[PDB]
This record gives sequence, structure tokens and C-alpha cells, in this order.
Amino acid sequence: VQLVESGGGLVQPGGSLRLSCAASGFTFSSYAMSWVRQAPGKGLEWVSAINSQGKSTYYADSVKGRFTISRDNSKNTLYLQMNSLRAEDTAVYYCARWGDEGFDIWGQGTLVTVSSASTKGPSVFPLAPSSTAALGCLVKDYFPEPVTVSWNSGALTSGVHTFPAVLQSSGLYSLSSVVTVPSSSLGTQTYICNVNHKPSNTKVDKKVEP
Amino acid sequence: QAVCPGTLNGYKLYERCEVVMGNLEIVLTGHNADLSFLQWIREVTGYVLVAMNEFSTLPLPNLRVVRGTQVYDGKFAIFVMLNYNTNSSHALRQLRLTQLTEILSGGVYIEKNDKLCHMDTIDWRDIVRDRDAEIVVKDNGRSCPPCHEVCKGRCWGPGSEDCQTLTKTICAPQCNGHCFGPNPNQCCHDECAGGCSGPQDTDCFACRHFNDSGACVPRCPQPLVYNKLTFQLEPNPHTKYQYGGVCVASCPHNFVVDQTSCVRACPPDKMEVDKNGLKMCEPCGGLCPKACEGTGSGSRFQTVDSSNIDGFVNCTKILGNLDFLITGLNGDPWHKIPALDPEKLNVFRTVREITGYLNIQSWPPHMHNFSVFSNLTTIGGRSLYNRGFSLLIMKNLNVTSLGFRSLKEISAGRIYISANRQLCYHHSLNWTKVLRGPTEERLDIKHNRPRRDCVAEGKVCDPLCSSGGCWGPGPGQCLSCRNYSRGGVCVTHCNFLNGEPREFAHEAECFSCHPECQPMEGTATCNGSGSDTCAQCAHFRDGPHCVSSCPHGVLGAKGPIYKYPDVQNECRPCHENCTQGCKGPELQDCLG
Amino acid sequence: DIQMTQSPSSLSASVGDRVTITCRASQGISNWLAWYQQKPGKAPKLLIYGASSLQSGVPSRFSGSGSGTDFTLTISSLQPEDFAVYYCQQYSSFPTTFGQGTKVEIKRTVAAPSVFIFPPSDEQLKSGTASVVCLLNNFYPREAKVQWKVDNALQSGNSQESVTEQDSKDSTYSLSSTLTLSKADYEKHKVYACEVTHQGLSSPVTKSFNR
Ligand SMILES: *[C@@H]1O[C@H](CO)[C@@H](O[C@@H]2O[C@H](CO)[C@@H](O)[C@H](O)[C@H]2NC(C)=O)[C@H](O)[C@H]1NC(C)=O
Ligand SMILES: *[C@@H]1O[C@H](CO)[C@@H](O[C@@H]2O[C@H](CO)[C@@H](O)[C@H](O)[C@H]2NC(C)=O)[C@H](O)[C@H]1NC(C)=O
Ligand SMILES: *[C@@H]1O[C@H](CO)[C@@H](O)[C@H](O)[C@H]1NC(C)=O
Ligand SMILES: *[C@@H]1O[C@H](CO)[C@@H](O)[C@H](O)[C@H]1NC(C)=O
Ligand SMILES: *[C@@H]1O[C@H](CO)[C@@H](O)[C@H](O)[C@H]1NC(C)=O
Repeated sequence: VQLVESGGGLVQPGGSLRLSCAASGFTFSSYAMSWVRQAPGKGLEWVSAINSQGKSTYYADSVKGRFTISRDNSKNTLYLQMNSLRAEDTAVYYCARWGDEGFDIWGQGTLVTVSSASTKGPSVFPLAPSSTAALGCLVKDYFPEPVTVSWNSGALTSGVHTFPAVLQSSGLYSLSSVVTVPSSSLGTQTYICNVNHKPSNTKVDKKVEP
Repeated sequence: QAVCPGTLNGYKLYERCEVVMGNLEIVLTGHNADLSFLQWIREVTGYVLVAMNEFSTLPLPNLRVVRGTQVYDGKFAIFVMLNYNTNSSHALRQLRLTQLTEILSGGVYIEKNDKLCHMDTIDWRDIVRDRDAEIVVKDNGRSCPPCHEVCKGRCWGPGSEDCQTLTKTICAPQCNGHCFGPNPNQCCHDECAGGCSGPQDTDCFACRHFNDSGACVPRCPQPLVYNKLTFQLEPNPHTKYQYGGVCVASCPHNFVVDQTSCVRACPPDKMEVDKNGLKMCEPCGGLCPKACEGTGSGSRFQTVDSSNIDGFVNCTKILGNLDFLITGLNGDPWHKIPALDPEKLNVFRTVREITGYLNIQSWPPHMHNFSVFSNLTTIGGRSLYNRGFSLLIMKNLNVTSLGFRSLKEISAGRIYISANRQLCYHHSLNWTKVLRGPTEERLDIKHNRPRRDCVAEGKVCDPLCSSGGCWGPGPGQCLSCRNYSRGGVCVTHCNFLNGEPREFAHEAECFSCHPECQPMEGTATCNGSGSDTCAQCAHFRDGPHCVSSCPHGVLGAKGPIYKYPDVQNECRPCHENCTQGCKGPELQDCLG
Repeated sequence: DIQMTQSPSSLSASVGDRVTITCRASQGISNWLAWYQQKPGKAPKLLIYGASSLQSGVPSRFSGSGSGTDFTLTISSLQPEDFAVYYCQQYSSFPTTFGQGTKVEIKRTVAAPSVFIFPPSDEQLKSGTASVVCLLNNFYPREAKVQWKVDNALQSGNSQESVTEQDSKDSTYSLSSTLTLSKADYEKHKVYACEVTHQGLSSPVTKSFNR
């Protein structure tokens, strides 16, 4: 039982965006669905709901007249057609299922970013050891958020710390994803950091150590 | 396909059944008859009749219950007689009824089966639930083997695996004759029609009402359920349909869901529609789509006559043509057809689409307009009359107005309006907007009443009518509304900030505000047809909806929903412990 | 509408302690409250529906209570895993409303940081920019000061810090302060240092490098 959001990127203010939530592992056709948004780094806000059939749709006051909730029960997808997008709409948009009681199953959330700025892919630089040892990846100058940085295509997880990014002096974001390994394992293991900035379709695999 | 019907009257015809919806009757069956299909049969609603059969064994190893609702000779649930051949050595010698736990009603008859055995060893009273029923098991096979040591003098066949297990016991007067043991605590579940394995709803040998996947239940899972987030009834994601006495998630091979039960065919009030893979019977809300043959070329009938006319009742779309000739209107006495009753022409007040043409050369003298063809909106013109005509209205002496109130289109064909010397309003008509493509030359309007003579008496369209013209007199007989449209009638304004039935607008068409909105003054009462689009609730508000009363006893997924109204008439919820409902929010406010 | 006000906003407690979260609703709501758990960068997880009713396969330590206005969420024995922000949800009224959340974090033993310095990437310097990263792996409490010295000169107004959330396993923190310069100013100096002063350090630690 899972939900998958899609389409949440970057829009210019006044823009438009059709979010999409792919339902699987359950009878999507039988459950009333909802969108819930979360502006960084604040609380939860119900944004819209839809009838199982779809006959009845409800919008929260902030979003009314702008967003339009829909669903295609055949394509097993749900939609949020957001229009006349205000900066105040930048949030992570969760698509959630109303169970018998409560929102039992939720998707991963897609991040919409209302901004006049254009997209810039990150530069990936190696943070090399030593003087346990530590190594990283500098994911410098990028826009918008988010970037996902994995290690050894996921094979490495323990002692890893992907830091929260910081908006710089420039209109650009930057983060560092560091990993702490046992001192010995330096002339032993290969460490590759895999960075992905979806808005700029940037897919960088940077080798650290060898 | 678990449930199948059973024969009533008592080569070979077979049903690979599980539950037999009626009687299992095996009469005059060969010695070399393969009975593998009977291997899935567990329940028999009626009776089991095994008469005059040459097969050496009857194999029903899953047969657990025989309801005996229908009984053979008005006495038996199991009738086994003459299953032997007088000269042939081939005869019934064993009954594989190992799992036969009970017979709900009816008796047992097992006689004159010359080689059938082990029946005298069986305790029929441990099976036969009916206290006053008869058990006749004499005149069968002789010189048969004793019941194998592991079967303590009770067996269905000689084998160690085929013995009769005793399930019946003495019941305490707190069980009402339904128990798994003698102790007063050992009573059966309310939904067992008979005996027990244990106390739970699953442990039943037969269900009193329904079988929702192992558990005997009274009700098949409810189709709608109150949704707390949506504040209304919503399709239940746990819904099952009544296919026989079993609860089924999906309806079987070509079976349409209706109300809550799996049905063979759709009722007249509803229509077959696919939605989420399942075929359901949606209500029409009045008239359901019906298709009638029609007249003209290709068709049997020539004109709408007194006899054929009745075969157009409730018909919304005609799969052909319509011909109104003098022969059908005045009646043909050569083939003894009477004259057409004008009040019988009112069967076309339901017609919306004609696939082919509409030829009207005759019409009653007191009927001055084609008012019956009011609901007619579109004319296809797949089949055409004369030179290629879709609309033909000629030689109609007593027709004053066209009366086609809601006609919007005529897909293909040619117009013919001639010799209707009393007809007006047709002059103003914008045929370019009605007929698709070029109307150049393919428009025939001649020898009717001229505008000069129409205007002189006052025969002109309403001031509320558009440039496009009109169908006749009054605001209703318009083609397009200048301002707003009511129920087809052109109006100046909808009842927005005044008036008895309050309205709202959509594409210059007035629709009334939901009965539950409070009539607002100096502002709109609603902004949609919904019970949720109200400006204010005239009674109570259950979340987004204006309701007649607060939810009180409405079943939800987690049980009944009870709510009370606020000082501000809002449906606030009752306390969890209020099992009957409440006055207010406290526990002291619980109803009972 | 119904306002949901959670108390406290931040909560600190040791592993094993009985953690309590409150929730008061502006108007009457009966037992129509849901409780959510939101671990960093993840979607909320439904813990309690009803108001006391437990969701399938949610650890037994989680419990709910209350009716009408005041509510409680209780964690029998606080676990390292339990670190997250907790939310309220009224579903008795339209719109459905949530609380502001209660950030529950682990009060643990003092843990000194592992200081690490990282001199600029040659590829970065190729692009004409120099970033020196300072890493403070696994420490507690989250309060740590980091000074930047470039040729012993205090470099204030060119560095950015960033701290990870509490650890799911060891309940620690990690800080990343970065001094950024143009390849110019960078070559114009040699000794670059980190002056880390933490509660778990008697003396302030310095991790330096030379160009
Ligand atoms: C209720 O329905 C089920 C399904 O028809 C019946 O159980 C089946 O019957 C036999 C004996 O129990 C088994 O071989 C099958 O595995 C069962 N099927 C399923 C799907 O459970 C059950 O006997 C029915 N009747 C009652 C009174 O419970
Ligand atoms: C054609 O028209 C009407 C549709 O309403 C049907 O007549 C109804 O018959 C039902 C029972 O069959 C009665 O309950 C109603 O009182 C009748 N309605 C009216 C308005 O009189 C009629 O059966 C339809 N079908 C056919 C094939 O004639
Ligand atoms: C339609 O004709 C009927 C009688 O045939 C008459 O009662 C009615 O007034 C007419 N309506 C018009 C001309 O719109
Ligand atoms: C269709 O005809 C029925 C019966 O005369 C009437 O109730 C309905 O309003 C008509 N609909 C239209 C759109 O003309
Ligand atoms: C129309 O029939 C009427 C009676 O309905 C009759 O009085 C009249 O003469 C006929 N129409 C004519 C001749 O224009």
C-alpha cells in the first residue's frame, strides 16, 4: 500500500502546476483522498479533499478558487491543479488516504517552489580525508531545493550525515554530505557519493578516496 | 461460481456446484458415470434424491449440510431407493457422506438398495436436527463387512478414513437446542442454523442468514458508510454483495450488482453501467434509455398507426424514422386498422433523439402545435425521406406554431415546411445555427402564413427572445435566451437577492438553491446546486453540509455515528460512551 | 474553525522516561482526535485515531487519552527511535485541523565532537572558489561554538553553520561550519583553523591545516 507524488518543482509566481499522486497496493477507487501541504519548516495544513467517486470536492479557504482537486480512478491517480501560485504556496505536498479513521497511508511528498529565479544545477566536490576518519561531498551552488545524496549507490548508510542545506549570500543553496568510517578502511574501501538535483536533471556520481 | 440452482422434478446434465440452491436429484444414472463435479458440493438447501442408479458408489465427501427446506414425498431430505439393476451385478453399495454433519429439517429414507451398506451402523439422530422427523433405513444390502475398529461401530464405508463422527449432544435450556457441549456456557452462536464446533461465528455447520467468508453473519457488508472527513455516506471499501446466501466481493460472470445483492438482470428503474471494473445498476431518476425500431424504409411499419403507436411508450431514442401519414392518423380499413387517438400521440413527449427522419404530413385538427415533440433536441438524419429530407412538415391546415421548444440540432438532411397556411413564427428562425454545414439552397419554406398576416394579429416572438428567432408564442417557445433561462422559459433575472424559490446562475440558466439553504436578503443564498454551497443553513450544518437533522445512528466504519446540534445549530459529536445518542456534549447528556 | 494548541512545543527527556504531550481544542471535539509522528524528511505516521485507539503495528508504548477538549499522548518508555515532531488532528469539524506539533528529543549523556577540517577541492579552486569545511561528528548537547582563524586572524562574516537533527540511534548531533572564499584570498594565506568549544571539552579543540 503506497502513494507516489509527482510534478512538484519550481514555478514562477502567478504560475501553474498539476501535481499527481499514483496510488498502488489498494482499491484507490474506494477511498476519499486528500492533499496536505507543509511549508518549510512549519506544521501540517490540510489543503484539499476529494470524494471516493469524486462528486464532492472540498478546499481549504487559503487555496479556494486557485487549486482544483481531481482523480482518475482508472489511471489510479489523483491530481491537484494549482493555479495563480503565490510564494506562500511553497510547501511539501503530501497526498494522503483517509482510512476508516485518520490519514492511514501518505505519499513521500513533492516540493513545490514558487520563485521568479531560474534553475541551477549543483557542483559536486570531494571532501577528502585525513588530518576514525571522515570524508564528504560538497554539493555547492544550486536552485531550487531539494537534492538527494546517497553513498556507494546506497550500500553505505552507517555514519553518514547529509546536512540541511543553507541559502547562501547568492540566491543559491549548498550542502555537504559527510560519512565517518573506521580509520583503517582508507586504503581499502571505495566511496562514491551520488547526488541528484531533479529540477536541473543533474545526476552526479563523484568518487572520493581512490 | 459457488452457488447453482437444483432440479424440482424427480444424456446426463451436470453442475460443478458448491452450494446447491435447491434439490440434488440423481435419477437413472449409468454404472460408468463419472461424478467428479459432485466432489465440491458441501450444502444442499432442498433435498438429496438418489433413485434407481447403477453406479457402484455415490461420492459426496464435502456434503456437510442438507437444509431440507424442500422435501421429497413431503417427508425426506435424503431419499435413497431402488439404486440397483435386477439382472446386472452393477448397483449402489456405498454412500461417501462422511462429512454429513446435519440435516436442518426433514427426515431420512434409505430403502430397497439391494447392495448398499453400513447405513444400519450410523446414528441418524446425531444428524437429523428435526426431533419429530422419520428415519427409515431397512431393506438394503446384506452380508456386509463390520465397521473397521477405528470407527467405533459407526461408519459410511469399510475404510479407516470413512467413519461417522458424532457432533450432536444434549443442550442446556439456555442454548435453545444449539450447543457444542452440554454445559450452559457451551451454547451456539446466534447465526448457526444448526450445530457447533465452538462458540465463535465461524464454528457454524450452517448459516442462519449469510456466509461472509467463513463467518455466519446476518448482514452482508453495507454498501455505504458515514465518512467522518467527508461528513456524509460514502461507498464502503469492505462491501460485499448477496450472491445467494454467500457474501461476495465481486459479482460473478455476467451478474450486475443492484442495491446490495448480486442479480442476473437490471430492474426497469435502473441501468447497467461499468464503474471500477464492476457492473452496477445506477438509478435513472425518472426515464431510462429505451430504443424503438420506427417507420419508413427498411422498417415493417409505414406510418404511426393506432396499433404500432403503443410500442413507443417510455422511448427516449428511436433507431429509425417517424412517419405521420393520413393513413395512420385516420386509420386504414382495408387491413382493419382504426383511426389514431390524438391523446395517444402524447407518447412522444419522452422522445429526445431520432436517428433518421421525422415526416409529418397529417396531424389532429385540435392539436395546433407539435407540443408532443417538445423534449426532442437532436435529429440525426442517417435515413432520409423523398429527395433527402430529415424534417418534413407539409399540408397541415390547423398547425399554428412549430412547438419544437427545446430543439438545438439536426445533424444531416433538408428542411421541408410547406402548405401549413396557419403556421407563424418560422420566419424568424435561424436555420444556419440549427442545421450543420451549408444551409445554401437546401432550405424549403414556402406557401405557409406570411409574416405580414402574422404581425397584423399579434403573432410575433416574445421580447425576451434572441436574434435567432422562436418556435412559437410566449417566453418558453424560445430558441435562445437574451438574458436568463428558467425551466426553458426565458426570464429577465434569476431569484438572486429576492423571490420565493431562491436561485443561482450557470451559463445564463437559473437553477434553484438547495432546500436546506436559509433564504438570504441583499446577497446570494447559494453559489451551486449543492447542500454545501449555501450562504447559511436553514436548519443544521453537519460539517460542509446543510442538513435536515444531525447524524444520529448513521453507521460508520467504526460503528454508529451520533451527533447533537449546537446553540448555533451545528452538528457537534456525541461522547464515545453514548451508545444511543445524546442531548449535549457531556456523558450526563447520554440518551436512554 | 477549531484551533488545535499542542503543549509543549519542544520536549527533552531521557531514554526510558514517561513522555506526555498535551492537545487542547478550541471547541468540543469528543474523541475524534488523531496523533501523528513525523521523523525528519518523512511523511507523518498515524499513531492514534479515535483519541486512545491505536493504529495497527504501532508500538504498545504509545498511548492516547481524552475527550472533548483536553487530550494526551503518552510514551510509556521513551526510545531513541521515538525522536520526531508529533501532531494533533481534529476530524469532528470542517476544515480538519492539526496542531503545531511537539518536537520530542532525547536528553542523553555528554558526548564530545569529532572535529575534522577539509581544505578546498582542486576542482573548486579550478572554478575560482575555495570552501573550507569543518565537521563536528556525533555530539551532545547540540550547543557548540566554532571560530575560524585564517593566518591567526578571526574570520567573522564569511562562514555558514548547519546542524543535523537528532540521531535515530545514538541521539547525537553533527555540525558543519564552512568558511567560503574566492581562490584569490585563499592563496593569499597559509594557516586555516577551527576553534571548537563544546560542553564536552575542557579545552577548546583546534583542527588546522596549511596550504
Ligand atoms: C462458509 O463459506 C466457506 C466457503 O464456501 C465454507 O468453507 C469451505 O468449505 C470446506 C470445509 O470447510 C473447505 O474445504 C474450504 O477451504 C472452505 N472454503 C473457504 C473459502 O473457506 C464454509 O463451510 C461455509 N459454511 C459455513 C456454515 O461456515
Ligand atoms: C412505461 O411507463 C411507465 C414508467 O413510469 C411504467 O408504468 C409504471 O408501472 C409501474 C409498475 O410497472 C407502476 O408502479 C407505476 O405506477 C407506473 N407509472 C405510471 C407513471 O403510471 C411502464 O411500466 C413503463 N414500461 C413499459 C414497458 O410499459
Ligand atoms: C398549443 O396548442 C394547444 C391546443 O392544440 C393550445 O392549448 C396551446 O395554447 C398552444 N400553445 C402555443 C400556441 O404555444
Ligand atoms: C422531458 O419530458 C418530461 C415529461 O414531459 C419532463 O418532465 C422533462 O422536464 C422534459 N425534459 C426536457 C429537457 O424537455
Ligand atoms: C382549423 O380547424 C378549425 C377547428 O379547429 C376550423 O374552425 C378552421 O376552419 C380550420 N382552419 C382553417 C380553415 O384555416
